[PDB]
Order: sequence, then C-alpha cells, then structure tokens
Amino acid sequence: MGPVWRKHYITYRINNYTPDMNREDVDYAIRKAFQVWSNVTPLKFSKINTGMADILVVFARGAHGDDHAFDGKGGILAHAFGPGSGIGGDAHFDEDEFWTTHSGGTNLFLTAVHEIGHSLGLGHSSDPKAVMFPTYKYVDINTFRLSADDIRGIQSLYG
Ligand SMILES: NC(=O)[C@H](CCC(=O)O)NC(=O)[C@H](CCC(=O)O)NC(=O)CCc1cc(-c2ccc(-c3cccc(Cl)c3)cc2)no1
Ligand SMILES: [Ca+2]
Ligand SMILES: [Ca+2]
Ligand SMILES: [Ca+2]
Ligand SMILES: [Zn+2]
Ligand SMILES: [Zn+2]
Repeated sequence: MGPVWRKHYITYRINNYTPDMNREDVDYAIRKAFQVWSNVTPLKFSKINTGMADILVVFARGAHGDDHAFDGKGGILAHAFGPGSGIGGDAHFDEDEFWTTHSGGTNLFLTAVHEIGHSLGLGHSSDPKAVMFPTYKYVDINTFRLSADDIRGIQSLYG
C-alpha cells in the first residue's frame, strides 16, 4: 500500500481555469469527478478558494514548475501527485489539450476521474476496462461507471 490521505475530509481548489471551457463547466466536471470516488469510499471532498487545499487543480503548459513537464498537444494529457503535503495530491492538466464537456478534444471529466485516482493513491491498472488504465478513451458521462478493478483498488486504500 502506497501513500494515502490519513483523513476522510479532503479539500480541493481550482487554481485556474482553462479558456477552452466555460467556468461553470470546469467546476461541474471536477465536482462530478470527485463524486465518482466519494460514491464508493468514506471520503468527502469540498471545494475551497484559498487556504489549506489538499488537492490543487491546475491547468498549465510545457515546463510548469515540477519535474513532470508537458509535451504540447497530444501525448501526456495530465498528471498528478500521490497523497502528501504541498505538491502532494495536486492534479495538473496540460493546457495544450483542448478540454471539453463532451467527446471532442479531451473530456475533462474522465481525465479528472483518472487523475483524482492518482491524487488518492491509485497507480495504473493493466485492466482495459478501468478508468486507471494508462490510455484515455471517451465514453459519455451518463454511461460512465468505475470498473470493479477501480473499486477494488480504491476500497483497498480507504475501505
Ligand atoms: N491514446 C493516447 O495515448 C492518448 C492521446 C493520443 C494523442 O493525441 O497523442 N494519450 C494518453 O492516453 C496519455 C498517454 C501518456 C503516454 O504516452 O503514456 N494518458 C494520460 O495522460 C493519462 C491521463 C488520462 C487517462 C484517462 C482514461 C479515461 C477513460 C478511461 C476508460 C477506461 C475504460 C473504458 C472507457 Cl470508455 C474509458 C481510461 C483512462 N483519462 O486521463
Ligand atoms: Ca497538495
Ligand atoms: Ca500533452
Ligand atoms: Ca487548451
Ligand atoms: Zn505538473
Ligand atoms: Zn495516469
């Protein structure tokens, strides 16, 4: 078992907003992505605008201040740090992607589900059905379900 948050109340903050989407659509996608994980664990997530936010959500491009530089449009879509203080837990999204509420460009919701999985301590899954599989693929939000493997993984960390 890798690092996990040692509390069940976890805050997040949206540092900045991609211009690709309306602001309310970014809020909604991120909120719904957290809800995917709280639906199957004892964890609760609250959005705050300053202060001690555990998970900082950031949109940035190329070299952006950590050791995980982005690569322009395509390739790496986002990355996130596992539980820990400071940069720990933070989720970074490559602004060179075109973020969407839908199937065009890169769907922010699904990518956020994957990245939050990392922010909570999950590694990649070798199961192609799992949201933690390494490669992105689109599916409608209304049809999306965590896989049994994703649920096994997150419940092994938090119950
Ligand atoms: N196919 C690709 O490789 C794409 C885009 C290609 C491009 O335009 O160059 N890039 C990415 O995928 C990069 C790859 C980084 C690397 O090269 O290793 N991945 C990263 O950046 C990881 C981020 C990521 C992965 C996912 C994901 C979404 C849905 C499912 C899902 C599971 C089951 C059923 C269904 Cl329908 C969907 C699984 C994973 N969201 O954000
Ligand atoms: Ca943090
Ligand atoms: Ca990229
Ligand atoms: Ca963009
Ligand atoms: Zn980063
Ligand atoms: Zn990943």
